[PDB]
Amino acid sequence: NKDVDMLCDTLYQGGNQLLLSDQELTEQFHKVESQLNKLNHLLTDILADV
Amino acid sequence: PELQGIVGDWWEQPGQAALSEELCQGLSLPQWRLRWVQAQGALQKLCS
Repeated sequence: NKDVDMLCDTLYQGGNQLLLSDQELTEQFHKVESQLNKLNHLLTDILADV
Repeated sequence: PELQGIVGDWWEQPGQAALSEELCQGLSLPQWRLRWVQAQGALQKLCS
């Protein structure tokens, strides 16, 4: 029962939804993607101006 | 923003803002450009 308990606690990590991916690594991927999208928007604006 | 400045530089200032009337005393480059605008406007009016 203890084995089941900390296995569930380790896999859930405080979220009701399962967390297969590393959560802070996942939001790191998300912020990298968002900042890359902002840089791409600036770059495409510069491409349109050029 | 550095690339935006580089984009602006070529578009409107290719060494144009680096001149005066004392350097090259005869006539300065804005005066040459104004004379060109007047003459080319006269030519465009005559052509049309």
